[PDB]
Amino acid sequence: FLGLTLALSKGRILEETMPLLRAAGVELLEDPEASRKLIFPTSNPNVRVLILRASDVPTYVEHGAADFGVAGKDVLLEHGANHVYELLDLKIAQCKLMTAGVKDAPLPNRRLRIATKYVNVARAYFASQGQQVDVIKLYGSMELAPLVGLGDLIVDVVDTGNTLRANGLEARDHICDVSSRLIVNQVSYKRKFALLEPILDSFKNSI
Amino acid sequence: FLGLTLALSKGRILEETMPLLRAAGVELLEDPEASRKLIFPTSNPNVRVLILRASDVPTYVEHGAADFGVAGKDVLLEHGANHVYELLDLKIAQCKLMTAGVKDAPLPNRRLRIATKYVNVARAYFASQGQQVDVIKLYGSMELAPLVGLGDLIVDVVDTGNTLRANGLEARDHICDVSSRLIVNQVSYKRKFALLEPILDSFKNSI
Amino acid sequence: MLPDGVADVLFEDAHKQEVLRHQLTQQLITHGYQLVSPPMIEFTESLLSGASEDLKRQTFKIIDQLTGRLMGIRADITPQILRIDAHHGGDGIARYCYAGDVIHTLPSGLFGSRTPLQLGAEIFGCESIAADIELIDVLFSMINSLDMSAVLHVDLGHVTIFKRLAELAALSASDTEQLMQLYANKNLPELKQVCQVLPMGSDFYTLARFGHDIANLLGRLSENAQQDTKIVTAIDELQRLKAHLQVQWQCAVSIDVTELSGYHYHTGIVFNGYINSETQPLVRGGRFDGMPRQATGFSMDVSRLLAHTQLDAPFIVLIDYDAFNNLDSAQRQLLLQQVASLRQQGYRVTMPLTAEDMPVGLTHRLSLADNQWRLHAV
Amino acid sequence: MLPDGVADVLFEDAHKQEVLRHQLTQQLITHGYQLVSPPMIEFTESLLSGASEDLKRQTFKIIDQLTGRLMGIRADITPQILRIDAHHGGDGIARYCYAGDVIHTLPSGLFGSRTPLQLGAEIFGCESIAADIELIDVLFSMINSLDMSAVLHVDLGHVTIFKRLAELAALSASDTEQLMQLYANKNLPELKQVCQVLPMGSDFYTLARFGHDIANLLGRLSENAQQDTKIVTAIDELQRLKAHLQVQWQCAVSIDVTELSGYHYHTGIVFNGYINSETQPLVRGGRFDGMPRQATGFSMDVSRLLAHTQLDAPFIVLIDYDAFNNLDSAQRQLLLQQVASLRQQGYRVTMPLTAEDMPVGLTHRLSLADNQWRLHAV
Amino acid sequence: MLPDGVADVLFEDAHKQEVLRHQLTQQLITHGYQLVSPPMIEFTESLLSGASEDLKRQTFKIIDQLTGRLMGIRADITPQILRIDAHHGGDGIARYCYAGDVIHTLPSGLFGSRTPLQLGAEIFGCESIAADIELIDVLFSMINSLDMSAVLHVDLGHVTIFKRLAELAALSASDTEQLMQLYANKNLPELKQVCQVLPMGSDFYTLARFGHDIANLLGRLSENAQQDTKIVTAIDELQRLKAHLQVQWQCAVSIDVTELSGYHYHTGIVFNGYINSETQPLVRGGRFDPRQATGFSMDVSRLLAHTQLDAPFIVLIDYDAFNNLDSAQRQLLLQQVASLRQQGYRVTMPLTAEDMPVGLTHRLSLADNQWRLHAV
Ligand SMILES: N=c1c2ncn([C@@H]3O[C@H](COP(=O)(O)OP(=O)(O)OP(=O)(O)O)[C@@H](O)[C@H]3O)c2ncn1[C@@H]1O[C@H](COP(=O)(O)O)[C@@H](O)[C@H]1O
Ligand SMILES: N=c1c2ncn([C@@H]3O[C@H](COP(=O)(O)OP(=O)(O)OP(=O)(O)O)[C@@H](O)[C@H]3O)c2ncn1[C@@H]1O[C@H](COP(=O)(O)O)[C@@H](O)[C@H]1O
Ligand SMILES: [Cl-]
Ligand SMILES: [Cl-]
Ligand SMILES: [Cl-]
Ligand SMILES: [Cl-]
Ligand SMILES: [Mg+2]
Ligand SMILES: [Mg+2]
Repeated sequence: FLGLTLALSKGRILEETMPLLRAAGVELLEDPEASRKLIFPTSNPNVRVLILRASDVPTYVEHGAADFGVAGKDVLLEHGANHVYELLDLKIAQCKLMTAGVKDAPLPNRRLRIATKYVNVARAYFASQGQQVDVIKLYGSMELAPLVGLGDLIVDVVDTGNTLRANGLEARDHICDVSSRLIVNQVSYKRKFALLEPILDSFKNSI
Repeated sequence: FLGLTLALSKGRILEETMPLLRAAGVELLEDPEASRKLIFPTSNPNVRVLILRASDVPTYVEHGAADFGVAGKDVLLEHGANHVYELLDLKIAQCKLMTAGVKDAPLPNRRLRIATKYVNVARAYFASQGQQVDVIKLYGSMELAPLVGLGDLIVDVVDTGNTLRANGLEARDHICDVSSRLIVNQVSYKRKFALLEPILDSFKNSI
Repeated sequence: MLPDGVADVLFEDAHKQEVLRHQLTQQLITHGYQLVSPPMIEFTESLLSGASEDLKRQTFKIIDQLTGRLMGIRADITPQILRIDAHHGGDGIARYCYAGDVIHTLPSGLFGSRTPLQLGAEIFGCESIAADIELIDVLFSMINSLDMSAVLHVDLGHVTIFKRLAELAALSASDTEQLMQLYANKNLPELKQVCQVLPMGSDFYTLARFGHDIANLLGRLSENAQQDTKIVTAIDELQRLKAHLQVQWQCAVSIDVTELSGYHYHTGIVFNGYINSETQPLVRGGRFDGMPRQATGFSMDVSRLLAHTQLDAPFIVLIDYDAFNNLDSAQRQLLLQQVASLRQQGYRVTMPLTAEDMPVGLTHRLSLADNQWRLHAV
Repeated sequence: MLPDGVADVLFEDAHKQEVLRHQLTQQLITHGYQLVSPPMIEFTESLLSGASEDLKRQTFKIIDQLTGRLMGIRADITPQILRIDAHHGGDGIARYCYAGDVIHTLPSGLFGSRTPLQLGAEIFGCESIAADIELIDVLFSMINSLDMSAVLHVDLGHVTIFKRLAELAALSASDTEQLMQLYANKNLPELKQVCQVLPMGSDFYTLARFGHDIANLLGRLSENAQQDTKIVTAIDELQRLKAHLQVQWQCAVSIDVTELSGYHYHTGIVFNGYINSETQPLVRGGRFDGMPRQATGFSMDVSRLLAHTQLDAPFIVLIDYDAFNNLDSAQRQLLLQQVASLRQQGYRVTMPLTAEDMPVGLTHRLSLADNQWRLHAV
Repeated sequence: MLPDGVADVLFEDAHKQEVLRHQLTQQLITHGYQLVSPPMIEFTESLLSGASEDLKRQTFKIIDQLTGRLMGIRADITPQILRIDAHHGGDGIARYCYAGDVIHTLPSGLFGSRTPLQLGAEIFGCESIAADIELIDVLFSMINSLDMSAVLHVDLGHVTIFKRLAELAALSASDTEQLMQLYANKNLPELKQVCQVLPMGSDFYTLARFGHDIANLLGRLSENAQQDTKIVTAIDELQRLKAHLQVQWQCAVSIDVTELSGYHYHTGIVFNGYINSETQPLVRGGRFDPRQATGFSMDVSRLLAHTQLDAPFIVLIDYDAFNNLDSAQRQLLLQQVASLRQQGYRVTMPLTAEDMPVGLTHRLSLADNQWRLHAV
């Protein structure tokens, strides 16, 4: 395959990306949920699409299995976007990374135990606040961890705050703002710029 | 060996070449006759010398076994100097290529039989005179051939004419003037010009 | 024993030659050149129309038993391209390519081939230096696709500079022929001598002495030569192609305006591409007469690329004779489906006739282990 | 199982590595560079004197049991060259080369090596662009001796242009750090936004947008920038090296004045040599502080050349065990004289201990046939 | 200031070191030894598998930040050769050589180096004395190629003699450790004392007192020791190698059967090559560890004081004359310079009129359109 391979994040991000694509040359022929297909052709014959876990997008781009991709800034910070170019802030799928604990519960007199998917971000954030933390790695349902004692605080993406409030939790500290970003493989940027520039300019025009 | 290899003709030519060399950087440490050595070092460490049959010099140069060489023009015309550069007329070892027959003997009423070392030159010369000839190849003692009937005429190098007159022969036609020439391998001329130019200029100055 | 300059091309070399012929031809087609495949034999009337004496001597003759007329085995495809362009090409721009065997009566270089596989490209109907520039881009795109470690050096010439000087100086034929011999042999001293008594002699000396420095060549020539429109343009074309080669293609370029091989047929710019330190050019090209119809083109012997190119090592597979014959019909059809897929990918798979049937250069066996056919290296 | 980024180099690759290390070192010596071979370990006081934070994190620490002081395993030889130059180099021009193992705590690139064989060259005491030009000539003489089909692409930068703009514009540290991030990520739109409110903002936009076109870069900058002596000279140095690389060495050159890796240690021109489409540079070089003492240099991982270079296939010879033991003493001495001569020529000859003793990769047997020892291919 | 036992190798010494490393390696390759180049670092699990306590203390430890596991900087390449032979070597005879830097935490002898350039050769899969004989012939062929005036003296030992006596006498570990200390120090009086109360004590005294006289050593031992097959063969191997060294190589040999350094890893014959009267062996070798192995190694850096290269040719091009040249003249000069460099001349293109290489022997100067070399 000589065209561009585009790595898209599966869930929340995919919904707000589709309008940006259609404004460019690109739109999917099938639908991701209905079809059990991994590689998707588009309206543009020079663009191919991969529908991936949000966590896997940076990996595919960095190793050049995809030429470019749309990925959450929370995922890029946690992954370490060392070997990719972060070309555009798409300003979609906006949210915040925050700390959250139980409502009105006091901080214990010890090293805080942090339950999170975002272990590098947690460690980094609490290091910047001069706090030493014991980090516990989890993959899903961060809300649960403080309720059964698994950690004192969590770190997770928060938009409205309803999931936290519905489980008796409150937000504590703002870590940073998050949005989906356009990432491009270092080598693809040099070798396939002719294919990329018109798509990059249409995404730029779409905001 | 990274320096230049110089192909010299063994006999009559070698005597008149030695002065041209000494004026350049080059002079032999031993002597060619006394030593049974094929490859001779010189005063210049970048120049090597090969003492060869006069007939073999163009072959060694053309195949690049020698970078350059001194060779008779009679040998070059007979050989066909197609793949070498004839850079300089050295004006040494001068003589003529001629036809010769028996003194006062009549030409027979038939295709002339020519006995010679110089078969291509003979054929070419007699072709330019619009004459058809039967050529007989010999390697030595051309003078003898007409005396025992082997051919009607010979073709050979003549200087004073004494060898012809001492065997009862006379010169008939002048074919061309001959002198030793400086020949250089096509590839050596490009790759080793830096080594060649000072030697070429000193030979040029020596006449 | 084959004749001198005639060799079999066998086995992996034959496969490599077939890959090169095919891939280079396809590249030429994608650059917009129309492939033509003229015959090996023609009447001499067409094959040697306007030929040089060298081309005539290089061409084997044979008699047509149907008409009693003379034919030749082609030594060069270019004159067949002219015939084709005259019938099919029209007045506008036409592009052609080709790859075919040609036969020569004598080799060109020491131990050279008499049966080259001649591949080439030609543009008719464009006077501009842009057509020569396009040919360079096609050539170098082809050379770079070969992934060679061998370095191509390009020597540029332009026969018009000398031809115009010879006109303006009003040289006789013997004077022209002497200078060409002296140029051919780089005899600078004797050239210096002859030029002191010839008209515009210092110009003919300047070509040989300073022609390599093309940026300054016009300013070293005499006022009559600098006022000649054809000399100024020829020098300009040399500078344009030199620059294009260095900048676009990272190519070492030398200039030699005393390069007058093919004085007969070249009408302008000439190109000689050398591989490492090999004496005979790998690529020969330049302007010629397409007839008033402009033509430019190059050709090369594909067989001379074989020593400088490499393919990936082949996968040579043998199916186990015994295991295959133990199979039921359904098992055999599954195995053959697998074999068809391997062959589609370029694996060379031998279905054995006997228990001893072994292909040359065996790398792998396709063997049955616990109801599974896998490839195992030998 | 070895640690990530740590691999054996075995057999023909080991021989190739040894040949490369030796031949490249010898070439450097013939260009007038003095070979130095500093130790793997030093006190951190010398090894990390003026080191960046990346170099400190890249350096393994160990304790000296004789003094209780901290040492490091070197991650970079260049600081050892500075130590050596300070003691031995004097005030004039000094040239050094080296080739030694270095250890890194983390790999640089994806699946990169943590144990490169670091080879390099450095010139101290010359401010002129001529010293950088000489380093390029040495590098390219070395690269061309390797006879690779792989193509080296060179990217030039110059950190002074950005550093001087940052001074003249009087940028804060956070503004400097933001532009460096935007440059690193080629975020042109957001760079355009930030530059509309910064002082001399259009200059910082111009570097990213038009810095590739180095011929015209000075004329796109603001009057304050065009009057700065250090910007004019830095741009001039870029044009000089670009030209030298294209013309002398047939090298494709790109320019990137926003290439600000090693902002800490580079003081001027920077050079990054890429091999085919591999992400991490094969060669890294440029101006640095030799201390006021000028320094310029490059280095590379010799082990990354192994995949792109080839040696001639080895001759691996076995003497026949039975035939050798049948010999009288005089016959054995003649055979051993013959074997010594073969080994002098680089043949790998095994004297067998037993009738089964067989070297890996056997190409030839040295066999007795009618009172004559000849080599026969297997 | 470098740490104790740590030195730069600079300039002509560095060039000499590189020439020695390369020429010795190439010689080994031509004798059929396969070059291997293992890494400086490994996990300790592989690097110190079955290591002695001395080797463990000699090995620097560092932590792998990708796994949290311990690594070591190698103090010895031989264990890496074993790892390699186990994966690639098969059951037959396999030959390996190597040359690489190793790091030691403490110097081995008084004023020793902590960063030797370790070069060596090893044969696996041959039980015969012929493999040891081959290694001796390779070593001495290498030593003789160096054209040293320094003489190598060889001390032979054999750890099996003491190990078999210790078995037959049924010695405890503390008794074994005491005798090894007394042997290490040749404390003959105190050895005499301790041996009066040990079982087969007079045999352990005889090793130290008379082990040098290997021709008569078997006849000085007790009847139980003389009936032991392994003692008789070990003594026989010593006599065979001694003779081979004297006759084939004109080599002075001493015998010491109480040489028990590396008691842990040596399984038989041991070889220590001394250079003039220097305390630490230049060459260490012997049998080691079911797969047979024998080998030697040396510190290439210790050869530097005992070897000489031909004086280098160091050339400077005239600055002024070079800058007077036109472009075509410069390209001809550079072609000439490339050819000189191909021949091993060290040619400096000057950057300035003051640019002078260290140890200048020649100038390349222009006289009448000719660049010639003149001695300074
Ligand atoms: N609100 C978001 C949200 N907003 C934006 N994004 C982006 O979407 C990416 C994750 O996409 P997914 O929807 O696939 O991930 P997920 O829903 O966390 O987990 P899955 O079960 O889908 O695997 C992140 O990397 C963000 O960049 C969000 N990802 C997850 N959420 C969650 O959605 C819920 C809504 O939160 P409130 O609005 O605060 O109640 C909470 O559970 C939030 O943690
Ligand atoms: N006179 C010459 C003569 N003059 C110049 N040369 C050159 O010397 C080259 C041959 O060199 P050699 O002396 O080795 O050859 P050779 O003497 O013919 O034969 P050899 O027995 O030496 O092999 C020729 O290629 C010429 O370029 C001559 N070569 C040969 N001769 C012979 O010398 C004799 C003297 O001739 P007169 O002076 O006319 O009597 C006659 O036999 C001539 O043929
Ligand atoms: Cl809240
Ligand atoms: Cl006469
Ligand atoms: Cl052809
Ligand atoms: Cl490196
Ligand atoms: Mg043609
Ligand atoms: Mg460095």
